[PDB]
Amino acid sequence: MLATITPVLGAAVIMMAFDRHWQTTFFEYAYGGDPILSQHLFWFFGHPEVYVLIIPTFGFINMIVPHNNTRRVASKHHMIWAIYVMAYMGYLVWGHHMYLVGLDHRSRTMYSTIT
Amino acid sequence: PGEVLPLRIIKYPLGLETIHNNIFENTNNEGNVELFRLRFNSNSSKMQHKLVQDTIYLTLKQKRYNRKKVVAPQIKYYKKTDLVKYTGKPYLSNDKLLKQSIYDQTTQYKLIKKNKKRGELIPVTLARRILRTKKTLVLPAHVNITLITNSYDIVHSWFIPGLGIKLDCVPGRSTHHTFFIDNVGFYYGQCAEICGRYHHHMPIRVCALPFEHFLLWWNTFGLPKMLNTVSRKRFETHYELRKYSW
Amino acid sequence: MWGNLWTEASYQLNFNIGFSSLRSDVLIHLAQWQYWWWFWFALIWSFYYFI
Amino acid sequence: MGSVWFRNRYWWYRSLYDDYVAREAKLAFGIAAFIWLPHYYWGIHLNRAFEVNFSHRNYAHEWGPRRNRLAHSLEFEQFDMILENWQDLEDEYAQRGDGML
Amino acid sequence: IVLTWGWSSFQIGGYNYERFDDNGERRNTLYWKLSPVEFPQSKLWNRPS
Amino acid sequence: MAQTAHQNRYQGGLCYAQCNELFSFWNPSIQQCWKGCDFGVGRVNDPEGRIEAQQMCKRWAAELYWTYKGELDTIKDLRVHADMYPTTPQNVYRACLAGVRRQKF
Amino acid sequence: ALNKRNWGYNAHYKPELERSMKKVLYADPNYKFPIEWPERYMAETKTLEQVMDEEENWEYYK
Amino acid sequence: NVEEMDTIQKMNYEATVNMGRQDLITREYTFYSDYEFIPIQEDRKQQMEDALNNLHKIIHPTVTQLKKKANVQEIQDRVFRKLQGWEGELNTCVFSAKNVRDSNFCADRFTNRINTEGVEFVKQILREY
Amino acid sequence: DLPADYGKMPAGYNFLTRGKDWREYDKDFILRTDAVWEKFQLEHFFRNYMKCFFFDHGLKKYQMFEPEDMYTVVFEGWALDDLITFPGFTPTGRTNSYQIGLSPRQRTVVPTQTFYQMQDYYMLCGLRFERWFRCDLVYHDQRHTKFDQVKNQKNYKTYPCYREYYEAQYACQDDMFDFLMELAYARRAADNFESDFASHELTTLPTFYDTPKAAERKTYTY
Amino acid sequence: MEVKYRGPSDDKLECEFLENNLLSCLREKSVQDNVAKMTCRPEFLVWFFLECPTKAAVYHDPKGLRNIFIQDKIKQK
Amino acid sequence: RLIEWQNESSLFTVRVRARQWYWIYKFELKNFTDILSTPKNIGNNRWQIN
Amino acid sequence: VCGIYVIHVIYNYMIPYYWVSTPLKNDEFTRLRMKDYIASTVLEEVYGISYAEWGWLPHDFAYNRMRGLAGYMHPDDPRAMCTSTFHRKHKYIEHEVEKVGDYHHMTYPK
Amino acid sequence: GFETVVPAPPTRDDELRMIKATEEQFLQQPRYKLYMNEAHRIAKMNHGDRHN
Amino acid sequence: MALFFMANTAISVPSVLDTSPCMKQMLAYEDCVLDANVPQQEVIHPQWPTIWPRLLTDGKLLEFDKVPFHPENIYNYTYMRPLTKKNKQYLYECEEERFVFKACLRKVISLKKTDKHTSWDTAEVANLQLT
Ligand SMILES: [Cu+2]
Ligand SMILES: [Cu+2]
Ligand SMILES: [Cu+2]
Ligand SMILES: [Mg+2]
Repeated sequence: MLATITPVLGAAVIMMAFDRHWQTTFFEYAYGGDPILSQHLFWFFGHPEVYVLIIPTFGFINMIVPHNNTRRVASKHHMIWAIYVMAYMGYLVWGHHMYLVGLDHRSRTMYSTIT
Repeated sequence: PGEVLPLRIIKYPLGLETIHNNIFENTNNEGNVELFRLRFNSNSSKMQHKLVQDTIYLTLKQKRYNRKKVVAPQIKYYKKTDLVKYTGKPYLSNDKLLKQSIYDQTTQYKLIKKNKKRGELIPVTLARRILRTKKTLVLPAHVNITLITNSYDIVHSWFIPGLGIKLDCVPGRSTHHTFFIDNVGFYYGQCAEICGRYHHHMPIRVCALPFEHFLLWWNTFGLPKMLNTVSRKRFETHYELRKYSW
Repeated sequence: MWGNLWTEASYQLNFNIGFSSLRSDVLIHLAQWQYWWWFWFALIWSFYYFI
Repeated sequence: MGSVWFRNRYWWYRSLYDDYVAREAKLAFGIAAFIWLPHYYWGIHLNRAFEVNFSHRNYAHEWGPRRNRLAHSLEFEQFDMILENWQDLEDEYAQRGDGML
Repeated sequence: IVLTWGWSSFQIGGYNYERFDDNGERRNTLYWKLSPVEFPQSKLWNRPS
Repeated sequence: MAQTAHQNRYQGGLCYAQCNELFSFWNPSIQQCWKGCDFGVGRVNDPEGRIEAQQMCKRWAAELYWTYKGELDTIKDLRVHADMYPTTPQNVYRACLAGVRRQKF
Repeated sequence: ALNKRNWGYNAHYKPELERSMKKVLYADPNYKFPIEWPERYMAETKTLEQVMDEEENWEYYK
Repeated sequence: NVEEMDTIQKMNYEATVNMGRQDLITREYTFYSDYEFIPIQEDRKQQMEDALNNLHKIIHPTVTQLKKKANVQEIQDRVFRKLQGWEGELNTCVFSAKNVRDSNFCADRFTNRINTEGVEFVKQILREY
Repeated sequence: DLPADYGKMPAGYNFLTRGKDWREYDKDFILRTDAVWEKFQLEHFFRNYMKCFFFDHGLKKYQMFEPEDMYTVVFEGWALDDLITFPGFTPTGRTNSYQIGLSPRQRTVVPTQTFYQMQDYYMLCGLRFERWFRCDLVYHDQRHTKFDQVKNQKNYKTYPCYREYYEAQYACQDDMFDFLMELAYARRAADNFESDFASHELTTLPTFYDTPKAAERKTYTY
Repeated sequence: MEVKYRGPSDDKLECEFLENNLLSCLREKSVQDNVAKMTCRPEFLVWFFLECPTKAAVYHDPKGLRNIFIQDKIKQK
Repeated sequence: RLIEWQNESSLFTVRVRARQWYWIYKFELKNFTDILSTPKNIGNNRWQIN
Repeated sequence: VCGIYVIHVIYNYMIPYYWVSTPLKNDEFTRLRMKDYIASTVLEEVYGISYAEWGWLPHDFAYNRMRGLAGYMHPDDPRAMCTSTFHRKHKYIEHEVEKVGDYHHMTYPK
Repeated sequence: GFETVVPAPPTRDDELRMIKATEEQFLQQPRYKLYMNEAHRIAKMNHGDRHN
Repeated sequence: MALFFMANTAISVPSVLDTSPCMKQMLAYEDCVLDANVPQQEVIHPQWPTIWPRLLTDGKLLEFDKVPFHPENIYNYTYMRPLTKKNKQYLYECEEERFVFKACLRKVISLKKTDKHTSWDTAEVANLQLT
């Protein structure tokens, strides 16, 4: 997941630096830019970052609980596929952080229903 | 750039006006409908006048409450004839009467500022510190207001917790929102998008009133402005109060 | 205050738990939905009692 | 309700998780009934309160201005009665130029 | 701790608040048929959210 | 269908179908024609009822848009086409009249 | 006939009062209203002078 | 007059006068680098306006009897293509005009084109409709 | 109903009710048992609800101020500012208490449904301002001689671009309207009509609406 | 909706103001408004019946109203 | 369904422009006329425009 | 499910957006209306009204009935053509409206 | 691009005749011909027949 | 929400019944006036012939000595407009409703709060408020 989102985050921050120090106006609406693009880029990186943070703790509990209970875990295959589909959905729910910024209702409904 | 050419032939748009099912806006003195127009350029080097700003807005600048050094009395002048026609220091009583003050209003203000009694469960109505503004946005209740939200510089958030709404004022985006308040209510608010130095102290006050009281406010504080007449009440305020009636 | 018409809507005290004001349609609907949402867990909760 | 509908119950448990919590589930059935009771009753009370509030909102929206108009008409009718009496007095004054004074 | 309190404490508190405090009404209101209703407690303080 | 009498177009019946056949799929004049169908229920088969339904269309168009007095009486053509949109009270009135015309029973 | 509704048209005053005159007037088929029901919600095109002249040069239907 | 109007009426009258007096102010600000041309004289302007009025008089019965804005716009588009070709010719010939005699020659040629070829073209078009 | 002129107003009818017996109408209305209590409640509600003005003793007259939060009324009643004189709800002293609704909509020249999917009306603002600027370029210099800016306001005629102007104002914001006004000033000074440069119709896919016989394309029906 | 309660003020200065307005209205409307200058404020009339009920009683008593009428005529004279 | 998709059906319009650390509420001139044209529910649910 | 939803978004939100990119001489308003209709009239944003008793109480339903009739009053609104009717009585109980067609105003439910 | 004579608004009999014609044309449509009720439905069906 | 998510619907609660004294008479009179279609809004009060008698003479309800009188539309200074004959005719047909309204108002005014109103405190229950 980090392999997928790191280029997007890097592009976003590089564009921010260029806008700050070169006046490239990537996010100035007066002549073409839009801050909503910056929000989209960051949150495209954003939510997958939090899903990167949270998932390994599932591994920690799924290791500790069977060890002390000296029994097999409930469904390791299903848990793996659940975390993988969560990773899949992490790339289509980045807009639930941008409900109010004025996104089109089509995109907003897509984000809400996938979230 | 280039020139305003000597002659230009311009087509009159058709069907722009459907007020009485007539598609010909223009009609010359002879009584014939005009489809074309000739525009002539007389002075080649003459500049073209800037488009005249036809937009008039009643502007209410809502800013944070400002501390008063001294409580000035109510002073009214004759007939600008700096002779004091009337001077007084009113105070609103408990029974809703603007009585004449027997105290020192500056002393009362300073005492309330320095040391006021508070409690562990004091209502927000009686304890406001980052929620006071100079002006209030008065809107009618049980009716539809379009709110075109926008920002001068950076992204802010018009956040009303009481109504449970929040509009992200984004630069460039002239974002239209529906606004319906089903109750007579005074709602406080704050900026809910990080904007910098005074992000915390960026308060909002919105008063939804029944259309009679909103109309009274409109005719006493909103319609007086946005008229572009002399500041005399006989020529402006009463003017609209007798010319535009609901 | 607008005369004796108390237009204040929040009335929230310190140590408040619920919404700031239940005077609006959106917040009334949200409060009712949250209460009845918490209503629909009994069986599940009972299950997690016996485990 | 549950595994009774299935004719290979073992498969059922297997095909769900291969884990067995049926007894806890049934104890949960009973206790859940007897614990949902009071939350539901208080929710009935809250629903009635919300309905009362909505009815009050409808009445205030529709009949508040009507009641204000009725009060305005009442005050104007009191003034009308006073004006009729005052006009009777004025007619008497016209009949008697300064006898009343 | 798990079942009995978490499913009755809020209801008992709301019932006593209505019974002993009138749901915290500001009683100086003129007409009931035109007044906003002071609701009973509807936000469970014993729940995480 | 917010201003219409039926929860869905299918409950509206044949008249509603004809309305959907009258205009293109992106036309709110379909909704105006549905309102016309509503006005024509139990009135079309009677001449006085039909005149009353046409007057109902007049009133509906006058309420929806700011209309001038007599303007709806000076419409050159009362026919409708697929790309006629309810942007004017005349268009609303024409769509409503078409809906009344397409009303059976 | 079951689904026939007025839908808010000709929603003029219906006299419930027995002594009301309009009731009897509304029973007369020749009664003419001041203005047609669809025309009540339409903006007036005539000027003030024309409207006042027409209303002064007006005769009751009876 | 001004003395017979109240304060608001005086404000409105001054507003109308000032809005009418835009061009006057712009007469003071002229650009050096612009390409000057001899403008069409007032008599030629009036003659061209009269030719346009004649065309409108010819057009009026047909378009007023037409109930389709599409047809009226089609007539307008065809006549405008013709008149725009003639207008381009006139502007080209006037911008390069060295004096008022040349400007008058160009304006008279344009007016004759309207009065001779324009009326015939418009009549044929209207006979089509 | 017995007279043939029933309902006809008698000549010289002054509508006055002086010396009229009101006992005739005793059976024409019904009053509840709590009518006195309801009357007092009505008076109290009207007094405490409508009276948003306070009688200043120094001026011996009514005054009012803009709506304020309870705190400012309570703990700063001695620091009230911007007090004005109460003029009245209506000029003639009638009632102003009416339930309101939605007024009939305005005619639309440029529909909102062109870009109704977007909550941000930037494309709609651009389109509406484009249409208005076309209209203005047609009619801008005739405004003070043939339209609303004439000196003889008795001959006032509405400027033909009023509706498109107000639609553009509604669609756009203040800053966007000012940007588009700067663009409009540049294009009006240059006298640049869009048709003077437009050549994108050649590189556009053909459509059923692009048929040469546009007028015959529409199928009108009753 | 949330309307507080406050009984009729009966403030002496406010009641004098409303009394002056009521007397002006009575004088002007008794002659069908055939006056050179109309100073009546009918809106304020309603407040006289909400803020000064005691005075209202004086105006609903025939003897009190007659005395007020005589005093006002003397003042005008 | 009650707080969205109703921009074109509104009594009137207000511009909320946020400048750094304060708000600006702009009322367009047309709103004035709209406030003059608000219908009144007079009588038994009958609507009139003056 | 996500992909079918994503395909549905791509079908009516991206490709239609790429259709019209220049001002159009002929029926520009109609073409833009089609483009916006296929995207703004999605049932997900209009279907709720058909089942409103689930969330609107009999008095709240009565109040929101006039709020919806005055909210979708504009005739020029294709999604209002897809929105379910507001001229229906509340299923459980209706207090204000007796007949759904006996009004005193065409655009008001009372 | 001349115009034609616009006929008077149809009477109830003409409305009933056109309603019957629309009913018959609707009934003629097969179940496997999936064309929604639209103004362009007949044109699209003819286009589909030619394409087939 | 869902099919049965609130688990209860308070159908027992009725619409707030109006107990105003002369509300029905006021509504009938206002309906009659709207039928009359009088541009003067002051006719909504049954006491208008005594409150604004100028409507029957010349319509001059206010003094414009200092405030300018600048009519622009027909919908301007409607109160400054005398009742035209036609209007008067359609205001004559409402005289019965107006008289009933005024009689109801007079009877309500004549009511007094005596000391025999023992249930004055507990009148909210009487005025159908305990829903
Ligand atoms: Cu996220
Ligand atoms: Cu900020
Ligand atoms: Cu901020
Ligand atoms: Mg934010």
